[PDB]
Amino acid sequence: AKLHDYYKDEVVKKLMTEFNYNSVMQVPRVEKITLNMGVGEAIADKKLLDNAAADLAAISGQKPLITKARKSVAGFKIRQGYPIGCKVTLRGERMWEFFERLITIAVPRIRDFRGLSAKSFDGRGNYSMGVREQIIFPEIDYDKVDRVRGLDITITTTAKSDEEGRALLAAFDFPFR
Amino acid sequence: GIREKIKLVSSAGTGHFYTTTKNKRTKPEKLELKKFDPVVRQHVIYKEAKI
Amino acid sequence: MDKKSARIRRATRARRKLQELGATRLVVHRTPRHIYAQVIAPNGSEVLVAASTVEKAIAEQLKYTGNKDAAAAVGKAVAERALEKGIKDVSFDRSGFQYHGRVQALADAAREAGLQF
Amino acid sequence: TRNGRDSEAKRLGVKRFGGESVLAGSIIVRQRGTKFHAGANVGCGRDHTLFAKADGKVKFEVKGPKNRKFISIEAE
Amino acid sequence: MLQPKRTKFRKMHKGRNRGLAQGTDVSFGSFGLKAVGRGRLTARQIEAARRAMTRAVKRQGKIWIRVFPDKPITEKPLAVRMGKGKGNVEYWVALIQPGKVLYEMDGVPEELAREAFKLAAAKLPIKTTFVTKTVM
RNA sequence: CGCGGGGUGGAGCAGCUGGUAGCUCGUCGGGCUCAUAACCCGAAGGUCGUCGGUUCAAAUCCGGCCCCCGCAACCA
RNA sequence: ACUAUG
RNA sequence: ACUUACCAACCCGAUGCAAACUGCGAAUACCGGAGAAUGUUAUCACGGGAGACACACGGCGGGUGCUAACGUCCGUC
RNA sequence: UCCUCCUAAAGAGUAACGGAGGAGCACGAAGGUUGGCUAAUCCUGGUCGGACAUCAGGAGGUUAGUGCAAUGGCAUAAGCCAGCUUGACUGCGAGCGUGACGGCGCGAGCAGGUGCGAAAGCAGGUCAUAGUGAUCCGGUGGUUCUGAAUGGAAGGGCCAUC
RNA sequence: UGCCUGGCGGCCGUAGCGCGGUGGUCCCACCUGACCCCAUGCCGAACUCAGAAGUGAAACGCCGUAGCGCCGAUGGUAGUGUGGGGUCUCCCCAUGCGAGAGUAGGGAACUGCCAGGCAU
RNA sequence: CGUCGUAGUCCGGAUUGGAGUCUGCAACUCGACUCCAUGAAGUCGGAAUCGCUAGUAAUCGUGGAUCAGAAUGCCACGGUG
Repeated sequence: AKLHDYYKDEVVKKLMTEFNYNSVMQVPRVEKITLNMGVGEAIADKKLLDNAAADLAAISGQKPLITKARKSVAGFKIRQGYPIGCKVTLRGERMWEFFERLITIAVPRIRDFRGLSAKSFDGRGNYSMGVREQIIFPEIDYDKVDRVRGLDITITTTAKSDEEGRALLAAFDFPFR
Repeated sequence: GIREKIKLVSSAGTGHFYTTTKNKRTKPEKLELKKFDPVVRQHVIYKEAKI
Repeated sequence: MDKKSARIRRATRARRKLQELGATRLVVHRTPRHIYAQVIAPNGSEVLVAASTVEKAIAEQLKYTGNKDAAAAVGKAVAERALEKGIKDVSFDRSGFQYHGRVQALADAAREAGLQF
Repeated sequence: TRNGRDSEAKRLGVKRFGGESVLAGSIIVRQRGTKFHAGANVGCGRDHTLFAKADGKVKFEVKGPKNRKFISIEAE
Repeated sequence: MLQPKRTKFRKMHKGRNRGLAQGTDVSFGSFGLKAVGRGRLTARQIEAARRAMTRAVKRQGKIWIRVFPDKPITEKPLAVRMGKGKGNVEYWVALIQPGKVLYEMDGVPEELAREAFKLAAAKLPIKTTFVTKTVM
């Protein structure tokens, strides 16, 4: 709702004048926001992966696809097709209502926060960040964590370079260094 | 190998059987299939038994 | 892989089958704005009848060109032209489009008008 | 282990050549894979043996994107 | 002593040795030792001949060896009532056809190089000539 | 060469049925004794001959190379 | 249950 | 953080080798059809009677052996 | 004994105590069908996370996969994932291939009755080629056959199977 | 009759890959939205339905370019059927067939049926 | 009299950072003491082994010599017992 109506009005017009695109379509759009929890010790017990899932269920607000092992590999001790993580993919409405509650509340609430590192783009225009704990988000009722457990974000974007990525996220008021 | 023989027997009480194999260790639970009984001339349930 | 090539890949097995059978085939081609339909000979080049939501006899009647109630009008139209020219037996080539909704509704309107598949 | 061993020869290959007239059922080529594919009036068996489904003269040709050898038939 | 690092197969058929050579032109250097007859250089021969021409230039120059011994060759040991399988691989050979260039030199003059390839020629079992490079 | 067996802490041995290295002695540190030995307590240490394969994974299955044993190498 | 040596 | 006269994967250019390599590819042979001439029906099927199943050398294509053997094992005359 | 490659001379076949490797099984899904999907590997970014694990994107184009040797196949995939199921049916079979024979293999199509699919259709096991054992004797089930004076029965036959 | 687009083909790299330029009235693509048909082992990404505010950026199509692919003679060489000869592990003569590589060179495909749109 | 509730804690104080004070020509090597912050090991110690028979052992403080400054040592003093 809020950030998406903000995109259509303020950001489209502002990134036209900065780069000089000719058609309005060439402006970078935010495609999706992928979460992750690379558990690794559900080989220990699958109730870790249920607590991992139900965290991501709270944080995002939709049910997570638990991921299987692509290969077998020995250093982890894993069979192929062991549940070794979960994810969510967020688009459309549920993207923007998450992408608000990242910038608004749960980026401030990180401990020892000196911005976010602006060289964490991958080379054609998508951002990726760790968070060390889930308690930064509201719905993760602290007093009910069995265990503090980190998490990756990955904002995917229709952008050519990291320059136009750092345009687009800075033009949402995304806190960099 | 460890891959024993079995009658499937018709549930129409002709004693017509098919015979087939089964791994007993990996699948214990009894094999139940629809197959053509040629005496009554219908498809019918066939259950496991001893060869 | 863009969507057009992936859809052809889906379609190809149906069609190679329908060559060796030697069958007359009712090809359909859905688009977001329109829907088309041809009946194509056993040899696979020459077309016998066509209908679509561009050709103006059918476009005049309709509210909007690309929905279920359009497709029911086009599936009606191909049968009524094919039955004039002595073509009852065809085989419905869905051309890589799920049998469902708009393409379904074309075919079921061709069965109404008595084109046999 | 040393050597000493080979299998029995499986007498594969083309049996009827192009021109040759056949009766429906006749095998035309035994083969392990599909070196040849089936065209008009020809069955792939389950071991990819290719056989006439109609009486007529055998025709070989090449076709399609990948340049595959099809056996087909001209029913007389 | 030249010898491939690994192969597919330990042992090889005998084959024949008919026809003329590919590798006839002096590409890499100025001069070269072309074969005129037809046989096998062993690997010990190829080495003995490199050590002649290397000694003889006093290490000026550069030398290329154009042939490689990649056919293996078996012998049965002494007393072996025939049969009982193919023998062990004793040694390696290149096959040589009339016209193969074997060695190439540059970075010396045609005075010295004639004498180097004369001293090699005495170690090889096949009849040889000296060749200079042709421009086309 | 033909056949078969064996290379594991410093020593002698077990583990070889693929996912986990033990036993007795020795070494090291502490005690007891005037001191040493015995005795009591505590701690470490093994590229599993070597190279290469197979497997997600090799002390273990498979091949080559090296050393070490045993049996056979006969009828003229 | 103890034990040897200098 | 800096220098390197040391090995140097991949890519690039030039250069060879292969029974168990092939993005190429003959001659011959083999299968089928049509047409003369020729050949004492030389083809095929069915009955009666066998012998034979230790081959040799020569040429050509190969395996094995030392591109040894009046050696050995296939193919074809 | 069986399967694959070469030897084998561009149809088939072709020897040696010639050169290389495999099998003596597995699977009610790893079979059937409808619908959908497309690999290895390397690079960049990213909590714990390291050369190696789940996430994102790019290069790449089958260098992958195919239960197991090798070869030939395979994108219309024969590779991968889901739904529903038992055609891993019974009777047959024009006609071919391959064997000295015993035998072994391919098969459109007909009848009965199933499954999947809206339908055209597809399905008589598995991408193909190994995974096996004649007869005699005996065993277990079934049967419109037989039954030594007649009625039964014993035994014998025929079908299924060990 | 010309120009443009869509569908189904024939043909199978002289037809492809890259590089540069260009097209939106229709067509096509992205595109807007989703209670309902339907869908996601999470997600309207895909599939699907209800649409038509915006855009030709991507995609697709058309045009140009010999950068990479692709095709490719003539001659000679290799090989080889039959007959003959040698200094016979390999060659030569008569004769019939005659490559592969490479060279000149070619090349930015050609062609059919149906539908629609603009011009005349 | 209040408070903590069996927790590596309001137990424990090592270590390190910051800022001072004093003695001394001079506290870098190398003094003591203060303040703020930091908050290791340690949950009664294997084999073994020491001291003590009464104002003793145990525990609590006080003073002195040496000495500019530098006592958990040394020598002495009483409390409880």
